[PDB]
Amino acid sequence: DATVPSGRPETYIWRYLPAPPVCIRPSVMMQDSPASNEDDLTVKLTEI
Amino acid sequence: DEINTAQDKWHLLPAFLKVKGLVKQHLDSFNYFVDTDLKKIIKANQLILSDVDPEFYLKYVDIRVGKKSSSSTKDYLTPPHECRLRDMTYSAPIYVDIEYTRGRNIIMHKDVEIGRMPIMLRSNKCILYDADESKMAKLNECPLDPGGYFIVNGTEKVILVQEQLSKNRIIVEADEKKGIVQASVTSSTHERKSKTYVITKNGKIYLKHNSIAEEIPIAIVLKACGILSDLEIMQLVCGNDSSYQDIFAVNLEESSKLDIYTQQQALEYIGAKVKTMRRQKLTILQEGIEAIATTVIAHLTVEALDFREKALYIAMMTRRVVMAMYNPKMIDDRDYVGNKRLELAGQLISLLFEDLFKKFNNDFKLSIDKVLKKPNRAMEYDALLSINVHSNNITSGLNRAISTGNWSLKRFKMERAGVTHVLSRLSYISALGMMTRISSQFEKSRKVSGPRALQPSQFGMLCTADTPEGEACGLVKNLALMTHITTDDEEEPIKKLCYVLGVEDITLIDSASLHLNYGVYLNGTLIGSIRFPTKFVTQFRHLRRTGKVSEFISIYSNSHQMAVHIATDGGRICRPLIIVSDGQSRVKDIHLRKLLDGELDFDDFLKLGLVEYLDVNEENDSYIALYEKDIVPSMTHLEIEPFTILGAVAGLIPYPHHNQSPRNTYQCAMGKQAIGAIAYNQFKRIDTLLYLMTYPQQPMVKTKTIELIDYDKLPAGQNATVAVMSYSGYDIEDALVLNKSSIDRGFGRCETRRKTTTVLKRYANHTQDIIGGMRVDENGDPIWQHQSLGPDGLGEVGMKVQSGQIYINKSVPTNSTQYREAPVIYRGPEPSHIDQVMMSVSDNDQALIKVLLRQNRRPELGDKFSSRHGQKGVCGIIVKQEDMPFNDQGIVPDIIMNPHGFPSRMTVGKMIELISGKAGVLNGTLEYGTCFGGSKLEDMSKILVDQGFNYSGKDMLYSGITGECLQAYIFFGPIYYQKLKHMVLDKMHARARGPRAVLTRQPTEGRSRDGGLRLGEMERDCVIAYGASQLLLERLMISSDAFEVDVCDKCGLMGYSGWCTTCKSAENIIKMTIPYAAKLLFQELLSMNIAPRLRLEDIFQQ
Amino acid sequence: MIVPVRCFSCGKVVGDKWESYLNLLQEDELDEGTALSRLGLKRYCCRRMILTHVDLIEKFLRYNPLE
Ligand SMILES: [Zn+2]
Ligand SMILES: [Zn+2]
Repeated sequence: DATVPSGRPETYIWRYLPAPPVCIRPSVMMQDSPASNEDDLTVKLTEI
Repeated sequence: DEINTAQDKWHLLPAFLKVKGLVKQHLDSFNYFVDTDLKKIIKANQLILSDVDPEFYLKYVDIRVGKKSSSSTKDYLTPPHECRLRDMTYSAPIYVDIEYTRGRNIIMHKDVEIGRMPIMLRSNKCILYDADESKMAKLNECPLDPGGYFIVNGTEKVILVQEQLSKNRIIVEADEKKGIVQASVTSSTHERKSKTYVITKNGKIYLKHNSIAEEIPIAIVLKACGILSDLEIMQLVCGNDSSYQDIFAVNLEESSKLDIYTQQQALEYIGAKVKTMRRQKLTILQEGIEAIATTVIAHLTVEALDFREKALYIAMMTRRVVMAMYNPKMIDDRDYVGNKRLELAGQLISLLFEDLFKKFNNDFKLSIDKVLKKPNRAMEYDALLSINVHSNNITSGLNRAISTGNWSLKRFKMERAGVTHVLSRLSYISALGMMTRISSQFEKSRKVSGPRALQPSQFGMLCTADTPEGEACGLVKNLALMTHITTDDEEEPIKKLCYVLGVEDITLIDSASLHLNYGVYLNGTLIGSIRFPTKFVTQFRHLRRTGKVSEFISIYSNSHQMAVHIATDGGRICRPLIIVSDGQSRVKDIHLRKLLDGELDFDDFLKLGLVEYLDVNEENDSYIALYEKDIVPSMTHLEIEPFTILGAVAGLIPYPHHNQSPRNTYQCAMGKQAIGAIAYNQFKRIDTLLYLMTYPQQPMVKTKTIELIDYDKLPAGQNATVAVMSYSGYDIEDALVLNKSSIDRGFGRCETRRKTTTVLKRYANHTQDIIGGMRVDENGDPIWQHQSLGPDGLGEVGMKVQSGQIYINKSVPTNSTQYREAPVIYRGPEPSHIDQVMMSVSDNDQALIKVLLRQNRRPELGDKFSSRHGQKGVCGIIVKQEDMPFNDQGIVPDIIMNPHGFPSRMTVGKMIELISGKAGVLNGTLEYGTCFGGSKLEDMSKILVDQGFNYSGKDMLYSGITGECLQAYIFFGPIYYQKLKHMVLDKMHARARGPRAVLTRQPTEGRSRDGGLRLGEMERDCVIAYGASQLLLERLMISSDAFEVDVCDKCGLMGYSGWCTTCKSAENIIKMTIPYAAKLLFQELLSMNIAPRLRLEDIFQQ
Repeated sequence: MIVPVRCFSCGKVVGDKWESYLNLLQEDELDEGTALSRLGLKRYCCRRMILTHVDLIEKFLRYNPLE
């Protein structure tokens, strides 16, 4: 349904990545190394 | 009194256990490894060469563990208990002799240490070997410890015995609506493969290998293996039987349907389908590639121009297929005990060390190439500095594999886990039963109960009662009391013997007559045929009884499949039987008299041919008598003692043959959790958790097994005075009535000891943690947090620690000069007492503090007890002694157990135990409840009557609360009761509010972290079925995750601070409460390209 | 470990009979039943208190850390 914007099919191709909020992908504190440990999603978006 | 063969042949069991202990599979496997398998690995990987500098080589000459040639004594090993205390590894160094060439033509030996070998306890290399309990006391070791495990980084790890299907044997399996496949998982010394062998359609037989692209027609492969007459193919795989001819003839047509064949044509066909070899030796891609395809199709490597051996192997493969085609039930049970092998810790470690040494050699040669790639001044002197450096990887990987249980083997290429487990220290029987435990192969499709059922073929090999509960029911198995695991014997000394005994080699036999006489198979391989298979088998068994061949080699004949089978491989479970000849047993109690007097140990019964080991397969050819009185003139063997069909743990049960089997299995479970005595050095031990009974008693009714395993030396339980009666109504449903003032006098009194370990670790900035502290108040007294802390900052031995107090005052540097407090705080509902503070260092020069916290425990309401018969229960009520029923002498039961637990569970063994224990206490003698035996009930009744008690153990009691005679006679007597490790003090949990997982903003998951209880899908469904919408809301949002989100009414997107931050207006933002799980899921959906816009309406306005 | 002071069921003092029981068994050896009866342990609860005791404290004392 193209009544509303974003109903265009071209919005269904990955152009913008909505990087999630920090609370969605928490970074643990003092894990192994005194340094904070990040997580899989943050690592993947860094690589992207 | 003269020896009677019937009731005195059981002494063969203590004789056998004297030299072949319960923990002997591990011990023999490790001893064989460190004595010969190390030599074999060193000789296989003996010479690493370099492409550069041909006038240079490195030769591994000898390998030795823990001993040098400088002195006759061995090297000083850190004692295993010191390793346990210091959190290090009980290991001995590996030494090799190195022949490395010098630049000036110098030949020399050496004694080079290339790493550390984690030593099994009580092995040949262990310091506890043949220690006389005085050396054991000096080394702080219990003389009753099983041994057979490893101490890696202070942790006792046991490499569990592994079940697997036998390799290099044909297994035929059928199916419904799929067809018939039969496989041969063939494992060579360096490559493992499964020559799978399937039928596709039209009764057409195909060969399906991993390397081959598509399944090859069987006639093609049979012609490729030299068998190319195409009438002998059908003669070999069908013989003279008309049915098999018709079943097999279809795939003779497809042999010519493509084109008629020579050997080399089928060779080229099969070689066309080879997949790849990582693109090395590409110029072999011709008819020559089929040669490697066929030679690496199985374990029958062909090293000449004759293919008859592999050809006949494939032919019998096909013939088994064809018999299964003609009828099912010609397949073989995959759960048959004879079709499984037991691999042991020595074999595991041998293969792991092979991989580690291969890696070590590869990296050493890389270092050699890097050193010798320099053009000039390539001095040779001290070419072993690198080996001094590089020895750490062998030690590191060898320790890590045992510590973690994960075994990453690159050469063989599987990743298996759970090889090792932390040794159980709940009880002495817990440790002993953790040894002799077997884990079965995974990937089994646990949805079925196939490899879960008890098989009759495990009789006397695997305990029929010691199986776990819950999830590993029938998968984890245990060794029977009197068993042996065969070792590998070389088969070429005995193929020659088979030829001597009349076997004609398959190279002298024609195909037409092959199925006319019996074939002879050596480890699954048809080596020849023979006339008179019965006479051949008899001659072989005589030759083994006279010691001319290994007593572990098994010979048996198959009538349905015309085949005499000889097995020499290791991993086969076997047990000794008395040989019965001509209707008579061969022991005849002159040997028993000699055995008891001191001569003729168990091995001499094998040397004289009185006993012999039988594996599961020879038992098919045997006919065993259970007893002497049923020796009929057709029986081949006689049971040494039939109660050995139960394991070590199941031997704790008195009169198990009088119980329902689930009760015996449940007692096998409970005895491992019973609280008792751990070891003679249990107060020297500092374990993570240790429950100890204050006043353990040996059972009044014991068995032969418990005295064979020395359970009466470290018993876990007490002989409670028990009245079996309904009482007080607090004993319904397994619940027990415990006597107050029996608890007061120490009945069921135990304690728990818990260790906490902290390391003062040094840091790269040359800083480290410290344990300074113990700040005082102005009056001089320490603050309450430091009441029991001592000047050194470590809690004082003997002092009580309440919850919140510090017993390790550790300070951590803030730039790991300034120290932030990280003290170890006691978090316990009940106070503990510091009973031990150990200060030491580890092998890596780092401070190590271990504090032992002990805590006395009174049996309270809800604590669990059991009675050796699967009758467990919690304390329902604790009653005053004067409220208890009493007998004429004033005897008051310690425990009252409900009679309602008996009729449905049918633990008659428990009643017999009560009567036998009562007779034993009145007579002064400990009674026996041995399986299939024990003390007769009538003799116990005679003792009871002769002492003035009722023959059936029922006494007239008076009520303790009314004083009147109870109208029924009460079953009254002693029963051994075990207090189990499940105390309500460690189970009582209650959370109001507290820690939350930040990701989901929900309460945490564990009683340790003060977590909440999960209201799952099923509870939600129950609440829905009640129709309680508000309770649903309160439990699943209000009391779990209630987030006050901001929702824009225009676009259903969540905002913050009443701000749409997408419409940037804040006019349409409204406020509502949703689960934080819903908030998180919406935000995660927005992370993908899914926008779950919320549409909102007013609750009101009707 | 060490012999309990009192019988769990009766409360009768049995901790003063362990040594006399051991010496009855060793010196001028008696059967266990008659040794128990000679010490006054008449009731079967007090009998099992001594009959089933495992003297583990002697084994524990072999590892004395304050030699
Ligand atoms: Zn909006
Ligand atoms: Zn008493």
